[PDB]
Amino acid sequence: NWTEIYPGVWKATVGKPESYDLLKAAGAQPNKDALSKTEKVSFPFANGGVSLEVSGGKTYLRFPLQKEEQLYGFGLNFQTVHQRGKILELHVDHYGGKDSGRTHAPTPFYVSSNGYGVFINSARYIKVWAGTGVRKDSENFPTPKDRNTDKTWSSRPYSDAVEILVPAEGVEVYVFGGPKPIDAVKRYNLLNGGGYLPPRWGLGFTQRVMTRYTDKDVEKEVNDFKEKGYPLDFVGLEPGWQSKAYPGTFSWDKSRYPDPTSFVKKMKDQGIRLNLWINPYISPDAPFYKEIKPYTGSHTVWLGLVPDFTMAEARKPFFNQLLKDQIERGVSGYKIDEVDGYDYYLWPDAAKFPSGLSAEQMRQTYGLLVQRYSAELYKQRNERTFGLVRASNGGGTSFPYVIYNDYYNHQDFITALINSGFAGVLWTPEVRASKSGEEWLRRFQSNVFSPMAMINAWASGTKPWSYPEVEADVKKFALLRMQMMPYWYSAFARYHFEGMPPFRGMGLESKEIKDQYMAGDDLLVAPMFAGEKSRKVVLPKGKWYDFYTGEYAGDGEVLDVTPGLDKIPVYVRDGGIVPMMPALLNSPKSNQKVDLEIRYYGNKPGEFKLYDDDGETFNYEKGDFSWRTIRVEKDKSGKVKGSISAAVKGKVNTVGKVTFTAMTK
Amino acid sequence: NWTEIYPGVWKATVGKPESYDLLKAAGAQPNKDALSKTEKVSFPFANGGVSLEVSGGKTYLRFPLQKEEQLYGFGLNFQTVHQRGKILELHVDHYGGKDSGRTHAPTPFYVSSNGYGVFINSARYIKVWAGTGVRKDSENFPTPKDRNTDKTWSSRPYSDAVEILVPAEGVEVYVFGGPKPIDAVKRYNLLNGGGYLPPRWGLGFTQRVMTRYTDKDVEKEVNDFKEKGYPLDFVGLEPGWQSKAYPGTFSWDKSRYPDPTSFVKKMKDQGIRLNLWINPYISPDAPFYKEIKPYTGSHTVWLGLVPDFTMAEARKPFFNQLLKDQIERGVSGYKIDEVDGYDYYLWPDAAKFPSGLSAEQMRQTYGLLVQRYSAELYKQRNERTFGLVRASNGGGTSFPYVIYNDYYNHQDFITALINSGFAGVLWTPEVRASKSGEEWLRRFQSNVFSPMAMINAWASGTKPWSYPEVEADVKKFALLRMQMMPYWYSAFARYHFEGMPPFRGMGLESKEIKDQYMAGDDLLVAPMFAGEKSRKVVLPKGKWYDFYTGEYAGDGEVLDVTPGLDKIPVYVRDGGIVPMMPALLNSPKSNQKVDLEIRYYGNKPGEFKLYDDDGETFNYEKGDFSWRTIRVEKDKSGKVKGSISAAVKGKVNTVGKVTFTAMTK
Ligand SMILES: OC[C@H]1O[C@@H](O)[C@H](O)[C@@H](O)[C@H]1O
Ligand SMILES: OC[C@H]1O[C@@H](O)[C@H](O)[C@@H](O)[C@H]1O
Repeated sequence: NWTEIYPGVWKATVGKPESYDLLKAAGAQPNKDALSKTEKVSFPFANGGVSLEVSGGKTYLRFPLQKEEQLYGFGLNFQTVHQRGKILELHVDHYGGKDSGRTHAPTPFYVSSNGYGVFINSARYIKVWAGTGVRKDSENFPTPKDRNTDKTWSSRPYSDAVEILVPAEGVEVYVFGGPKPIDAVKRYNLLNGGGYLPPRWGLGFTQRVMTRYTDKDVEKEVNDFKEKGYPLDFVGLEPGWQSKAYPGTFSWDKSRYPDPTSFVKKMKDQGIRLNLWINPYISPDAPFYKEIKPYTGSHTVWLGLVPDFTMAEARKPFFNQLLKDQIERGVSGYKIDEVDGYDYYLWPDAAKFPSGLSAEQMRQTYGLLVQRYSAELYKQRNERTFGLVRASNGGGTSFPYVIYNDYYNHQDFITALINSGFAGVLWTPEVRASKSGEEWLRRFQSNVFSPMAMINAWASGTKPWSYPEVEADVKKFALLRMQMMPYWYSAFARYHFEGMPPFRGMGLESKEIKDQYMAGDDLLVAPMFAGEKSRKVVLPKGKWYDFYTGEYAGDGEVLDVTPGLDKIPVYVRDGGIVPMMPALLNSPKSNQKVDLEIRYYGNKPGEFKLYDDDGETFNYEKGDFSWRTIRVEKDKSGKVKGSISAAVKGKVNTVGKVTFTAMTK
Repeated sequence: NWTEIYPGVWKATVGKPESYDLLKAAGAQPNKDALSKTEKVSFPFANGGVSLEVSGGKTYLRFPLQKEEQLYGFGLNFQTVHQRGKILELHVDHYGGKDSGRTHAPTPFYVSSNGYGVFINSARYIKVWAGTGVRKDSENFPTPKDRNTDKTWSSRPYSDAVEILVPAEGVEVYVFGGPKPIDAVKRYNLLNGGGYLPPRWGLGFTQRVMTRYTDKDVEKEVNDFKEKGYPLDFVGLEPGWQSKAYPGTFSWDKSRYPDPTSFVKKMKDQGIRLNLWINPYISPDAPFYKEIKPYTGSHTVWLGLVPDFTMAEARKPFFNQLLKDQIERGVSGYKIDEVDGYDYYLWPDAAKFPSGLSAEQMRQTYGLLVQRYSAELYKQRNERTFGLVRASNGGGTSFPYVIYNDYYNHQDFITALINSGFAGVLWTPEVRASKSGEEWLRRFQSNVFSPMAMINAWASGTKPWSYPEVEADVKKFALLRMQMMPYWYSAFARYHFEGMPPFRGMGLESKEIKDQYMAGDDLLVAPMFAGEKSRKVVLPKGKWYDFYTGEYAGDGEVLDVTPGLDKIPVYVRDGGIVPMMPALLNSPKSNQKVDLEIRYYGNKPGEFKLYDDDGETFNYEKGDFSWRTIRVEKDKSGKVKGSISAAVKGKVNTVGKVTFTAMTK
């Protein structure tokens, strides 16, 4: 039976579900308030064809499909966006070069073009046949043909269902109503708690430095950023901050970091936060080793113990060490590495954990656990965090982490960014190295139109200016990222409050689009790749305007575009609005007013909801935030006319002078 | 507890095993007689380290490894021979281009270089970590190192066990003693019933013809073989013999085969047997469709019903039709196609079968079932068969079928032939098409040193002579195949009686050898590949002689060989013997005496056991067979001296005049 638990959200419990699952692993709390405000809509499967069965130790699910229905999701795929006709086993792993279901966030959630979604709340590995099976008792069984004589004989005849096998005696399933595909995604995300509300400093630029950097090396890099006029909010430290790595001590190396408290404070006094690399695997020389040992798995990763983070006895020593030795010195956050795979690095499924949780369910949720309990340390102190994680899953929407990996195909990086929007996670196509200045700038351009603007120089030692043929353009895109901070922050506020993914695929207001994405509500981004002079851009219905010049670009048509090296193709919807702050080098503080230039595109009257609060604490949870409504139009003479709603009494107000600019002459 | 059930064979039952498994699926009967004659040997795991555990619904197995122990097996792999350090999920499938465990015969049997083997008797998909897991409580846990400072830090530290996960509440495990790796393989094979004893006609040449051939077309091809002087024993008919294919009617097409009884008889009267392509998927127009329908799975393959061959009610209509419409007309055997995969063609694991058998266990054993019940039809009539099958598994050693596939990488074809010897199945690297005459001859050369000498022209329409630059050499290798018939037949007799795989890897009397194999007891085959002028050949200790000239080649060393296009590198052990019959075009009948030239290589006194019987019935089961012992030496003057043991009273005797030839001048 399907219990309508929120508007457009239904829940069925099939058989006897396991006591551990994805939502429970994450400790994911629904945002009831936001959910209650969504439209009531009808059950998406109104005409039967749904079958939920327990048998032979497993749970068999079947959901119907109509002809010309297309599917999206099944997690963080890198080479496919359309999922109908695919066969997958959803299984946490480092991405392996093919979309098989093995990936960093193999979210068991899919979305239909008909405007609904389905989430399977199991922490097991899950098999999916997304319209490949052909059933003899199907209402749509194609007529059998003779391959010997009939030219129309087809190797892939019509399949009318999504079939899913969960290896357990039952499962919780959730179905999400529409009417549009994005509505289903938003409800799914809100069931997960909505997206995290990042700190403003998390949307600034981050530089990760080489593994071997000393505190002195870091101080110098910071000084070079300032001297050269490049923005920077947080520096990423790689494994050499620890006295041992692989496996880890979780303590500052005495030689590379003699005085941690002093170093963390100096960087902070200069506006620079720190984010620390960890993997969660415990060295014998870690100060809590003996205490944690009984609460660790049978198998090690890089010879380090694997904590069973489902046990308080493992959590307390691990997270206490992070709290006391780093967070309390001022460390802003973490990069939770290598909680994904490969199978030959992580523990095998044959491993045993002291809680009794299967190693399979541990593999599926390890990332979720480390995100969960690390984030909680920051929430307890009324401070936001923002960091990186190499694995996540269903249940992880609300965590303050962005996914990254060691793969590097640029096209595929963009495709993953698209799919991140169907998967309830954030993904950054990071910049590390490049053969050429061209590739370096192309990668930097797409990166600044993503959740996290980052160069990860852990091995490369690169900086934004390392490629001199393109350094001036790289600088421009770095400063653009800062200038766009109010646009991104408002987008992330929609992620938190309404569950709206800030980066997502097209047609989420015919053929597969793998290389364009929406970035916030107003911008269509169409990246260039190295070696290309031009590309096609498919524009949805409605008028679009050039992001740079403001000129009319097109409407419901395909463009051939030759942008030059200095531009990433970006197009703004009619009436679209991008609030721009000044090109600050550091994110603004909560007590700081910032002027805004409201760049308004096209001729349709536009409306933007600018989010404002202190940008660093959880005070917004008590209602200390505002949405400032901005409206812009051209008057009868063609001159820009704009308004902003008034600041609200008693609320934080960081909006300075506001000027309006009609970008379309 | 380990019950020693035969000499060098032990059985443990862990937990509660499933009532269906591989041995039961195959109906595999042990050859007690042959097994009782093997040496008693000690239990291979004498020092502990074995763990058999049931937990969380699954069976966890761990077997210890010593340092420098190497592993072989885990089924029919195409790119790897050494299996230590590999991670696999054993899963029946068409080979996918990588050794992941997905393959045609994913036999859950492995062999150690220390001289033992292990077989996991489950029809589930099975996970294997062959010395990749590193356990914290291991006796051999490497010392944790610091990757920040230590150059010796290793990403793959020492693992001391094979770990296997079976998804069931228990399992039967079998362990096989040594002392040598081949001894373990032989016992495994004998537990399965030994290899099938093929008919002599099955070791002749087979031509499969284009799908669209009519009976007239086949008659003509047969006449061309005879006219051109090429050998032929059986012709393969492809899907057009059926009135419908994909899915199938299992009845002769009225238009292409008007008079089946007459056609089958004409071909037979000319010495030519027929082997018929089937897949087991049922057309609505098949004459037994209505009867079988309730005993078929929920899902179809190419819109054909999938019989549950575990039910007598499915077996009877299916196999009765084959019996009455084909076997009783004289059809010699079948090619059981497309019982492997891919996942998007075969039924999904979510399918349901009317017997209640999981679709997983069905996938794992479907090939075994169709081999089993088809072979039985022939045994009931006291006639041997020999054919082809695209899937098999543990339990399938005794079946009269050779595996083939639609992959075509030549190197990998040879590697699969090597691995076939560790996997309890036969594999043929078939010939279909080639870009060049060179490739065509190279492929033909390796093929005639394999279980089945075959061109499969189902799509290509090729014949042995299709490439005129190499046609004379192709002919020579075809006639060689016939001349070598007594050598091959004796090798296959060892397969049946002693479990000795007729094709196998090296070191089965340091580094991985993927491109050489032993063919019978005496011949080391080292194939050339197209584009190569020369290759290395690693010779084991002991003297070796050139197969063609008889000259000394080497001893415990590596050769660089430039054979020419007209030769496949083959080397004969010291004292090795190849009995040669004449270059007949058709296999000899049971009532026929055949002269033999005994080609003796080197100088060590040699001994060969020539197997002899009627070559077509199961009378050998009643004791109507003989082993004729042949001994050859050079006398003090350097002249060949040979003997053959006397024919046995009352037994079939096909040996004619016997002459001896010392190949090494
Ligand atoms: O060794 C440090 C590196 O470790 C990798 O696992 C990670 O993906 C890299 O981004 C970097 O952190
Ligand atoms: O359609 C006929 C063909 O079918 C394939 O599945 C098979 O591998 C080929 O060898 C040939 O039999």
